[PDB]
Amino acid sequence: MNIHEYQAKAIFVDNGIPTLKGKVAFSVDEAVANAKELGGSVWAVKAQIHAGGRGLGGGVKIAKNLDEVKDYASKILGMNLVTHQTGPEGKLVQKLYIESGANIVKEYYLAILFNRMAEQITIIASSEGGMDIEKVAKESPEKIAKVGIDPQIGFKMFHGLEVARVLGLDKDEGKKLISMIAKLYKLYMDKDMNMLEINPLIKTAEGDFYALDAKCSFDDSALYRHPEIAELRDTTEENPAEREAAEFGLSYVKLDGDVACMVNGAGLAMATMDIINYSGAKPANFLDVGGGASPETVAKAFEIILRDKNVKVIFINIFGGIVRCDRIANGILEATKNVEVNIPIVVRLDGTNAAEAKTILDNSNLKNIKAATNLKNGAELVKSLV
Amino acid sequence: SILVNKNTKVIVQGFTGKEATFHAEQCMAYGTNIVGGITPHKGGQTHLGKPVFDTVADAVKATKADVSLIFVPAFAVGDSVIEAADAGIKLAVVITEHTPVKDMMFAKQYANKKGMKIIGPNCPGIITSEECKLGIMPGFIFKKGCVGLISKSGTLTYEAANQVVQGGYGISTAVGIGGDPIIGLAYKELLSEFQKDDETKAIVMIGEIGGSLEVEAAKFIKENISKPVVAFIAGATAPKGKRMGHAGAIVGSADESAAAKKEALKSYGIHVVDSPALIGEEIQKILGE
Ligand SMILES: [Cl-]
Repeated sequence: MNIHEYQAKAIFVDNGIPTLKGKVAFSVDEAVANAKELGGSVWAVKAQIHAGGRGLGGGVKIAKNLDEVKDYASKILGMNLVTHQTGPEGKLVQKLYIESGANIVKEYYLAILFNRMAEQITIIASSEGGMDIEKVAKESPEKIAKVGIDPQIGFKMFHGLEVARVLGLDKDEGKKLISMIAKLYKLYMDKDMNMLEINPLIKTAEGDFYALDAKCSFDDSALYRHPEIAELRDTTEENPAEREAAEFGLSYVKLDGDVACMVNGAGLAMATMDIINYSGAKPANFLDVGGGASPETVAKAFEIILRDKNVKVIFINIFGGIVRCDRIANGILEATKNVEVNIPIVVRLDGTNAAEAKTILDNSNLKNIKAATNLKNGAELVKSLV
Repeated sequence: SILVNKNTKVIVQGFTGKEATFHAEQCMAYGTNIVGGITPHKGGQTHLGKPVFDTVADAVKATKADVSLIFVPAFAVGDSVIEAADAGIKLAVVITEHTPVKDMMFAKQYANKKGMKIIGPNCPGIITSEECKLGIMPGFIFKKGCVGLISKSGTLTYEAANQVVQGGYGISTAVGIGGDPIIGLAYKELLSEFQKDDETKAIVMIGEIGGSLEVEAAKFIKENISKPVVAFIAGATAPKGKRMGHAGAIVGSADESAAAKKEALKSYGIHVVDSPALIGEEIQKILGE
């Protein structure tokens, strides 16, 4: 799960991490009041959407007086913000962050993230703040420090000195940044994060370091023990159908294609999408449903799959191991009751009582249910119906 | 066979839970030597005719088991792996899905230091055909034969096993290595075991998108494994940057993609299968009719 810039920064403040003063605004009047309350003579007015690239998209404007705050907030709040990261449809802006303007002299890249191959944490830093870190790594590797942090020891001064070298920081500047990085590492660990990205991290003319932006991603498996992170969720930023499926115990991902699939187990579900492609059609979705799911759950899975009116065939591919295929077949028949659908359903059930299951489906005399037992035959039947 | 057999003594962590009870009973009926289990505050009881203990340490002292089968909920997995390692368990098979990655990261470092190997988490376990099973796999699919199986998935493993049995062969041992970003034993360690196992003549490896274990395995196979290897890598059609059910099944960069893995395996001489329907057929090509 991802959170907004303003939410990351409130976490930072709650953990003693230096941050520019700022506050979220849900209306134009709230934006103006926030600027008044913050003081100074410069305020950034920022669209709050999860997607990056808000500046180029026109979602960040720097106001020099309270009329500009009012004007900018009116233009940004309610806009459809298009960035490179939103894609062309853009995203409706429903909240602003109002932040005091800093006197920026340097911008850096800083991220903390999981290194899967080494089973440890990486701290990535670059002198090239604001830029695309993948392009900087490819083109100019000497402007990047990639520092491997063994979690047994955690982040140490010696790791920091490597970051400070690549950022060209002097002794005292280095010490101040390294102190901030130690707090960010501790937060990353404490909140079960899997990505903390600050692009850019600014150094002010007064010698302070702040995150000008912040993108935090949290391990979905650990949200149960961080209720203060879970409550930050913004469902307008998440896919409604994926979320709805997950409420019913289903994992669903929408693709563009003509053959829907319903499968038990993520590996077999991916393999099912793969065989549809190999057969010369296109998978319309990933869906993992338990073979033991209730007919109610199966009925919800049918509902979700059939929303896509480009689908020409449903391929049910279920391996009943511990769960008997004959009971899966009965549940599919129950789940199709009172449904009005003109597309064929290929049902490949294999494993325990596979033969009985096929007998049950054949005996229903519902001729647009087409039972198969072997995977190869299943996929060939799907292909003939497309 | 590798790692486990009909004599291996096994304790169950989370023994009295409902699911664990169901599977433990099926494992015992299949031939697994389950000698006991753990549930805090139920020490001294009896369950499925075996002793219950409060702690792994009490169970290991009474039974001398050095293999554990772990069914505890996701919030308990890390601490249960650490407990097993602390007590002298040598192999922990961890079924449960949705373990926080960080918990697994720390638990594995401790297991490594104590010399405990892990299978899983987020896996169906390990089975030695017609001898023993530790986990949730359907025993009867696994008919004894000369084909080893290593898989990051559950049901797709059964599909592969079934194709091999239908194609006139069978399985020596099948290991589900897990669908999480951090797992225990994987392709290199298990391929080495299978290479030393005289009953195994060929190995099927089943992978998926995410990380690069299957790329690294390719060179390793060329250099160390002379038994034939068949590979199927799920997720050729997966979109980039999207989790496909399993926490580990996400393409973050090009070398984590199914195409990158298949291409590496192919170039090092592995028998790579494009269609998941044709794994059994590949084994028939290799071994004969
Ligand atoms: Cl799976």
